[PDB]
Amino acid sequence: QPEPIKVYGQVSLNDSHNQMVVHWAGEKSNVIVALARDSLALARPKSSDVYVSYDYGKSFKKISDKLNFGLGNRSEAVIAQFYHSPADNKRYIFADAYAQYLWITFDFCNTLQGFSIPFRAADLLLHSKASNLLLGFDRSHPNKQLWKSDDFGQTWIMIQEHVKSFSWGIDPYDKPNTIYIERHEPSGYSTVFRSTDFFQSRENQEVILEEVRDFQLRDKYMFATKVVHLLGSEQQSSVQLWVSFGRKPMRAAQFVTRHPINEYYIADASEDQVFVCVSHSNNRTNLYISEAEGLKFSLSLENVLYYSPGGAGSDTLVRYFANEPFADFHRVEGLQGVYIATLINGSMNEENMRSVITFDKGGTWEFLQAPAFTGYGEKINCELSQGCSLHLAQRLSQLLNLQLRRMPILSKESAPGLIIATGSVGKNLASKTNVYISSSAGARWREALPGPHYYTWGDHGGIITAIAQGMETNELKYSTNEGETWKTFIFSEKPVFVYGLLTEPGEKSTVFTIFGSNKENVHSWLILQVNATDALGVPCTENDYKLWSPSDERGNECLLGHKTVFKRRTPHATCFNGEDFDRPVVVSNCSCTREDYECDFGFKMSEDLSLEVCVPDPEFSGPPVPCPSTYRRTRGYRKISGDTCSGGDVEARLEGELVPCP
Amino acid sequence: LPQDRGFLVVQ
Ligand SMILES: *[C@@H]1O[C@H](CO)[C@@H](O)[C@H](O)[C@H]1NC(C)=O
Ligand SMILES: *[C@@H]1O[C@H](CO)[C@@H](O)[C@H](O)[C@H]1NC(C)=O
Ligand SMILES: *[C@@H]1O[C@H](CO)[C@@H](O)[C@H](O)[C@H]1NC(C)=O
Ligand SMILES: *[C@@H]1O[C@H](CO)[C@@H](O)[C@H](O)[C@H]1NC(C)=O
Ligand SMILES: *[C@@H]1O[C@H](CO)[C@@H](O)[C@H](O)[C@H]1NC(C)=O
Repeated sequence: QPEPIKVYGQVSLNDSHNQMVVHWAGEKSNVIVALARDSLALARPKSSDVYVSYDYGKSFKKISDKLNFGLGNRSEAVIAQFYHSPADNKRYIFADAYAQYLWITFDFCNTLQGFSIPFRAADLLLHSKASNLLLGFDRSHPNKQLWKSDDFGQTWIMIQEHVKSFSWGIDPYDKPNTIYIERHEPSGYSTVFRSTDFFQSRENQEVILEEVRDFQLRDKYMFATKVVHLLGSEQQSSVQLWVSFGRKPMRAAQFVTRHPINEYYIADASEDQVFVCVSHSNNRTNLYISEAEGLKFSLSLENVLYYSPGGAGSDTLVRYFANEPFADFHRVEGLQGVYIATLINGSMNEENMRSVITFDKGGTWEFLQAPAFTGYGEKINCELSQGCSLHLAQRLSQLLNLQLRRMPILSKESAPGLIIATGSVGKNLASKTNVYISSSAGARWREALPGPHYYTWGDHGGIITAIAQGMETNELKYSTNEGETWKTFIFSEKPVFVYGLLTEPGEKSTVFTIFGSNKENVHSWLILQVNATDALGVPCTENDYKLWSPSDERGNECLLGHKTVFKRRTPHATCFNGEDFDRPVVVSNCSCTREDYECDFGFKMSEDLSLEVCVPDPEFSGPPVPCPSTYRRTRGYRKISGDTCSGGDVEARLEGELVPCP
Repeated sequence: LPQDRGFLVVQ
C-alpha cells in the first residue's frame, strides 16, 4: 500500500477569529484567499486577519500587516469583507470596517494599495464583465447614497440618493452599464429605475414600476410586489405580484385563490418558467408554477415549508439566523425538471415535515422511495402505501432544530444526476438521520453512511468524501462508487475538530480541504489539504462511460418535448475523469406526445374522463388578417407554451388544420 | 463540538 491519499499540506493559522471566509481564485490560478473575521452577526467586529496561499493550499502566508494606513499610521486596520472580480480573478478589494478606506490589488495580493474613499464600503458590487467597473453603497448614510468607481475603486462619484437596493443589469437582456435601483419614496414603498448612463441624463433614466415593496432581477424575468388599495383607504389592500419576461413592461400576474395573498417569494426561475411561493395570511404557503414565458400561474404543491420574517416561522429560532424569507425547496442543479420540497402538515417541527419530489417541473409530485437495504446490508421495511418514505432535511428543517452545521441537499452541475442529502426513513423527518445518495436524479436512493456527515465530491462526481459530524475525528471517509462502499483514510495523527470539508468550486479536482481546530487547545484555525488522485488511480476510457437522461427514469418521457442526454462514468468504474473533463451533453427534441398538447382557447375536455379529446366549449360560441402564405386553423388542440416538441404521428393528426388564405 | 466558533463561508 502506497497510501491512496496524500496530505499535500498541513497548516496551523494561529488564528482564533470565529469566522472564516474563503475564496479560491480558480482558473488554475493555484491561489486561495482567506479572511478571518469576527462573527458578522455583531456589528461591533473587533479584529481581522487575511491570509493567502499560492501553492494551492500547501502553505498560507499571512498578510494582515500589508493592510495598513500607509506610512505611518499606528491606527490598526480591520476588514469586514473582501470582494473579488468575476471578470479578472487577479483583482481583489478589501474594505475597512471603520475607516473610509479601501485596499486594492491586481496581482493576487502580492502588492496592495490603500486609498481613502468618500463613504464607508458597507456593500460593494463589482461589474461581472468590466473588471475596472463597480458600485458602492453606504447604508448607514442618512441619505443612503450610491457611488460608482471607474478605476477599480480609487476615485468615486456619487450618482444617486435614497437607494433601497440596486444591481447591475444582465447580459444580454440589458444594455451595458445598465443599473437597476429601488429608490425610497415617502409612502412606505419605492420606485424602480433603470439607467444606462449612471443616472446622468434624464432621457437615459427609465421608470420600471412605481410604489413597490421589493423588486428582484433574475435572467429574463423581473419581479416586484405591489400593495394596491383597491377598495380605497378604508378597504382591504390587495398584494400583487408584477412580472416582466424578456424586458416587456411589467404586468400583474394572475392567481386563482381562495384566500387573500399576504406575500410572494420567488423560489426558482428557469427555462422561461417560474416557481413562486404564495403565502397567505393564515401562514399557509403554496407553490405555483408559471406558464412558459407567461404570467399564468397554476397551483403545483400545497403547504410548502416556508419561513418569512414578516410571516410564518417568524416566532421561532430561525429568526436569529435568517433575515430574509426562504423555503425548503431545492433545484437539482444541471437538470431541468427535478425539484425536492419539504411539506408541512401541522405546526413547525420535524414530526410534521415530509419530503416530496417532482420530475416534471412541478406537474406532479411523489414521495421519495426509500432505499431497500441499510448501509450494512439488512432489509429496510418501508412501504409508500403505509405512508413511509425517505425525507431529506433542508436549511429550515435544520435551523428549527438549531443544527447549524448540517448539510443542505448537495447537487451540482459537475455531476448531473448525483444528489447527496441528510435525511431519514419513516413517516416523517423525525427519526435518526443518515446520509442518502442517488444518481438517478432522485428516482432511487441508497443509505450511504449512517450518521450525520459533511460531504462533498470531486472529479466531476467520480469521488465522494465525508467526515462524521459532532465529535473530533481524523477519519476521512471516501467512495468512488456513488457511496456503495466506503474506505477510511486517517488524515492526521491525533483527531481534531472539523469545521468543514470542501473542494474548489466546480468540483473538478481530486483535492479536498479540511478546515478545523485541534482538540487539546481551545479553538484555533487549521487547514489540511488532501489529494485523492490515487484512489481513482488511472484515467477513464470510453469503456467507463455510459449515456443517461432523466427521461430514462420517468419512463422515457420528455419535458416540454425535449430532453438532455449526459455522458456519465458508470458507478463501478475506478478511474478519474480528469480536471479538464469536458462533459458531453446533448439536448434534443423528441417526437410529439399527447402531453405536448393542450386544449385551445375556448375548447375543453369532454365529460368522459376515460377517453380524452378537446371539444368546442358550448358557452363560447367559439382568424388571421390579413391573409394572402397559408392559414393553419385549429383542430382545438395547441402545443403548450415553450414546448419544443417535433415529429411523430400524434403531431401529424392532432395538429391544426390548414386553409389557404381566405 | 462548539456552537458559535469555526464557521465557514465560500465566496
Ligand atoms: C490614520 O490614523 C487615524 C487615527 O489616528 C485614522 O483615523 C485614519 O483612518 C488613518 N488614515 C486615514 C486616511 O484615515
Ligand atoms: C402566523 O405567524 C405569526 C408570526 O409571524 C403569528 O403571530 C400569527 O399568530 C400567525 N397568524 C395566523 C393567522 O395564524
Ligand atoms: C396530514 O395530517 C393528517 C392527520 O393529521 C394525516 O392523516 C395525513 O397523512 C397528513 N397529510 C399529508 C399530506 O402529509
Ligand atoms: C495529486 O496527485 C497526483 C500524483 O499522484 C498529481 O498528478 C496531481 O497533480 C496532484 N494534484 C495536486 C493539485 O497536487
Ligand atoms: C428543437 O426545437 C426548437 C424550437 O422549436 C429549436 O430551436 C431547436 O433547435 C430544436 N432542437 C434541436 C436539437 O435542434
